[PDB]
Amino acid sequence: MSFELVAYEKLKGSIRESIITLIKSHNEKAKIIEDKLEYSVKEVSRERQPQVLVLLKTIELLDNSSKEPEDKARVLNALAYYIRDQIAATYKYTSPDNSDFYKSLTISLDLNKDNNPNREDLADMYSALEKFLRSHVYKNSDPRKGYLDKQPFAIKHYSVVDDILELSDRVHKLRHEIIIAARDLHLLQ
Amino acid sequence: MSFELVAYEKLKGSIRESIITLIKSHNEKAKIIEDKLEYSVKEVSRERQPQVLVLLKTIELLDNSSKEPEDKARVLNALAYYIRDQIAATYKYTSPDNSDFYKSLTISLDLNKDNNPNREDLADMYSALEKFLRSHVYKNSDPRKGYLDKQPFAIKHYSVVDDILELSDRVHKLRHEIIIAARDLHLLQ
Repeated sequence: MSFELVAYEKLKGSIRESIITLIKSHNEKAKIIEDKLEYSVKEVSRERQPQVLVLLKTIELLDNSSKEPEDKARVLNALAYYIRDQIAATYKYTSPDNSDFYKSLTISLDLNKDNNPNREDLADMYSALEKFLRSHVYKNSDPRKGYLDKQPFAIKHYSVVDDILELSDRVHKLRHEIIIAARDLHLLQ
Repeated sequence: MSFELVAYEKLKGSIRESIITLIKSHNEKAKIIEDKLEYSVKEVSRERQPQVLVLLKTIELLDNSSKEPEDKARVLNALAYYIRDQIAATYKYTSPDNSDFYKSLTISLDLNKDNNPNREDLADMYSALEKFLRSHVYKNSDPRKGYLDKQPFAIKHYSVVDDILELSDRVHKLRHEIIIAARDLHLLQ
């Protein structure tokens, strides 16, 4: 079981489409400005607002980056996957499919029984995402050197540093598990 | 407060000298073969045996490596510092200076009130040490790819994988703390 990254342009497109649909599910008459989707974000629930703005800021920054297509894809796939998981965690006894946005993330990512991230994949994805965020929070991505004067991720009801720590924790746990699994495979061969 | 790495040859020399002294503290007549110090390790306590063998194997591997002097130094300093800390943890209410080997590690490292590793230093040291060990346990340093057929660190009463996990945990915690401290500096400027 392994995950193929969705190509960046395609994923960008389907995420933007799902955001438009989310906006319209609250207000069918919303006037969408194509190159200013963030201005319509006020239409979605307080809970979804920062997730949407982080996705859109991520897309704007990657679009302006010098990154190669696969690295751009790895970042956007990782964030979509992460936000999807964040929504799943808010459901304590029924399906997260109850959230149309959740469903749209599953679809955008083309997730299915045979196409789904293993520990390695997740470690690579979340690591790339964590690096990306650090690159847009700290001088030289290095918190020792302080914060950038301009904080693209200073978004209301969002803590980019909380996300960096969390992503770092998941990566750390995933790398731990990979080591442990290799040990068991070694000793039990 | 920052730590200057001790140059590799010098550190190698003083660690080898302290090992000889440790051996001789049990058996004043021990016959030391210069290029085979590990054969004399049987003379030290069961507890010190794996620490000594890991230090000596580390030195042999660095000596055979293509590493630049500063990277060699970073690895050896890190391991000496780590083993020193491991000994300190075995003292629950009196000074670890009670251990002559502990004292020798403090001296070899030239540790003092103004020359002592900060979080950054430790993070860099333990990371370099963890990488080094992985490079001598797994194919391409990558546990996903399995274990090397030859395990230089398969040393009795020692688990190199336990050490990789532990080093990884300390690095993870140190990086966490660095982030947290940068945040407080940011918000409290």
